[PDB]
Amino acid sequence: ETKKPTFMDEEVQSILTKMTGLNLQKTFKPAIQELKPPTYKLMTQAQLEEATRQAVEAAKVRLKMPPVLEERVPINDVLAEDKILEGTETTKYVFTDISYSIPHRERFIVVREPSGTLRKASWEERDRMIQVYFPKEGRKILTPIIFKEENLRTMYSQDRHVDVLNLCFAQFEPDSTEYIKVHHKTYEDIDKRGKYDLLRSTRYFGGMVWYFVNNKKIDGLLIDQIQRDLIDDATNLVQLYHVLHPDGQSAQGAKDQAAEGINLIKVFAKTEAQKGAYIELTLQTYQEALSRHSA
Amino acid sequence: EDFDTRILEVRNVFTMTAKEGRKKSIRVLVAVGNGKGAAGFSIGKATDRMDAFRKAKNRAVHHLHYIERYEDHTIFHDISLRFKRTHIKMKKQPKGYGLRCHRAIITICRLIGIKDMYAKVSGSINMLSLTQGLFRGLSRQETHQQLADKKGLHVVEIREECGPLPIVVASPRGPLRKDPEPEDEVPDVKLDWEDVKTAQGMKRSVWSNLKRAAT
Repeated sequence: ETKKPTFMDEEVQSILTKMTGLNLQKTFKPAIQELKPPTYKLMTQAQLEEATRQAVEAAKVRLKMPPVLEERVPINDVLAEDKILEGTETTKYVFTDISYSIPHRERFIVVREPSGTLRKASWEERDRMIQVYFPKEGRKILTPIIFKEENLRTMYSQDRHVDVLNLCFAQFEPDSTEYIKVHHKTYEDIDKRGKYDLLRSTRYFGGMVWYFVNNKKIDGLLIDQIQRDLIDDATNLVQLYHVLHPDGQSAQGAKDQAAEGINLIKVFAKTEAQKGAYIELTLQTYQEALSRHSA
Repeated sequence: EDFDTRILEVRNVFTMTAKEGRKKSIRVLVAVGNGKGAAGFSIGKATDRMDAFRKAKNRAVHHLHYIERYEDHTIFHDISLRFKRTHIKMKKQPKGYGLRCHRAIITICRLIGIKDMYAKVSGSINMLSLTQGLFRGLSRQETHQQLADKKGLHVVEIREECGPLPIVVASPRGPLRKDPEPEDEVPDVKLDWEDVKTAQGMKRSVWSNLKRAAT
């Protein structure tokens, strides 16, 4: 009938790509790593504009958003219950199929318990076993302690939210419960302290917006976009909100009033926004400065 | 007060004299510099070692060179020159590389203000030839702005730590050429077998890449 969009829809990806932004100085920030002497080229204005265009293409690859997945369902499947083996072993066996050319989500990883039951390894056992035999750079078999609540607040205090997300992306699978719990705790710390600029020009901005829109908490981000004269992004945010909540007070108000542009933010501020007063004021201020520039 | 003085060589010179036989004098080589590109050297001669120290250091500040530094820490490009029989090959290096050079070059580089450089001295290791050979090579280095002005093109720096981002380091002050620089499929530049032997891994030396104190 009428399906609500997914994170990977071309319309949603386009909206989130623009709201993210592309800053070549931030996207290609100098990395603190082993250095080599740089190379130099003599370029004309055209050769330079081409090199800058190629850098923009390389950045749009580096800003490719990771897909937003739902939490994976625990694996609880028994393959066999050989009771004759009950009490013959004290430790369980984990068997991993290490055939090279198999996707890791299709690899049979089974566990023979001391009770004699042959069962499929749990999601946590699978990710641990795949790291043992197919070690991925940046991933640890044992969960790093940085992901404890006490250590994440330290990283948030330093405004290292992007490092937390880079660390979480490297350690946990996108549908893991640890991956989602960390991202949500990071998105909330940004919403509480208004640190939305820390994720602009990164591949994590879209997932953050997706979280706010689905949880109906875009008031903080909408104010941040207006205070920065990003009304094109602020207007797209209210449109993405209406697209994902079509049967809502704000979406109807926009239909009844045929609102467009800045008017959408006014409709949203009155009907559904929690901080409706702070948005109208923040929006009023913007219209003034725009009139001063016009005059 | 802004200048520091360093000794590079103290020699006892012996002169045979018509009536007094072998007499002993002192020849001293000292270098001066302020750590911000201004550096020089002078020879001092006297019967006493401390009078020679005075002459060289006072004279050196009237023969100062200005040395161009890339980002105030290294040289602008690799420098390979010979002065008489002393060969000096210097390589531009990134920050944190330190001064991995002949001890005299290290001393001179601290006076100039160079923090990161590799140098290899071959042939005659004559302190005076090395000093004036080093200052001759450091005083004739073309900066990025000079290269841009000479060729009327942008000088674009590609850093692996910054990925494909093109960093314009220098642009010509005059008009900007419209014709690309010719792309010679193969450059006819002379190479150092030591550099090539290293790049290929065929250079094995028990003395290279040894752990040393911070310089």
